[PDB]
Amino acid sequence: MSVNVNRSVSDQFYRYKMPRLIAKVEGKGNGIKTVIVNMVDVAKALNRPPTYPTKYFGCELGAQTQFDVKNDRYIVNGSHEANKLQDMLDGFIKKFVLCPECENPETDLHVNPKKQTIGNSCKACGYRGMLDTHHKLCTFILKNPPE
RNA sequence: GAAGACGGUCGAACUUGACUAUCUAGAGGAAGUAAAAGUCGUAACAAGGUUUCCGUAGGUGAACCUGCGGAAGGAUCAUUA
Repeated sequence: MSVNVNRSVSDQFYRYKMPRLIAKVEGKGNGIKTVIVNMVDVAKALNRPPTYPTKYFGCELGAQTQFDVKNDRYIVNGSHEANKLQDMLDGFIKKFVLCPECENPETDLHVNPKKQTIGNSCKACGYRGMLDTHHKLCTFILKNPPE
C-alpha cells in the first residue's frame, strides 16, 4: 500500500504522496508501548527531523514519547493501535502546513531560536506568516531548531 | 355680501445626515456543568516517600518544577557554663 500525504483531499492526482506508517504494540498492561517502525523514512519523505512528527502525537494524545540513538526506536507510550492514530494521521499537515487560501501543503519553516519566533512560508500561492501561539508544538521547535 | 389672493401664527406629515434603546441572525474561536466500565501519569491526604500553604516572576504533554520574601493552619509550647 501507499497513500496521499493528507486524506482531507480525495483526488487521485494530488501533488503529495508517501509510504504507509506502521507501528508495533509491545509489552503488557500498566507498561505498554507503541513503537513507530517507518518513522525515519516518513520524516525523510516529509522533509522534517523525526522528533517533530513523533512529538506531535504525544501533544494531541496526552502521552509520553521516547527517542534513542542506541537502538533507533521512536516510541509513543501506551497502546495506540488502528484508529487511535489512523483517524488523525493527517494532523501533522492538517494543523500546521495547509495554506488557508488553498489546500496545497508545499510549505517550509525557518526558526529564530534567539528571538522566540517560527517563520512559515507556502510555495503554492505565496502565503507567509508564523505558527500559532495557542498550538502545542511551538515550545518544542524553538528548543530543537532544524538541520 | 360669496369665491379668491399677499402677510402672520399654531402645526400634522414628508426628505436628508447623525445619535441612541430593545429584540434577533451568524463563518470561525474559546470556556463551563451533567454522565462514570475511555487514555498517559501519580500532584494532595500518615515526615504521602523533596513537610504543606501565601505573594511575585520565569519554565514545561499534563498533573506541576525552580528562584526571592512570609505563615504554622508543623513533624518542635522544652535543651541545660
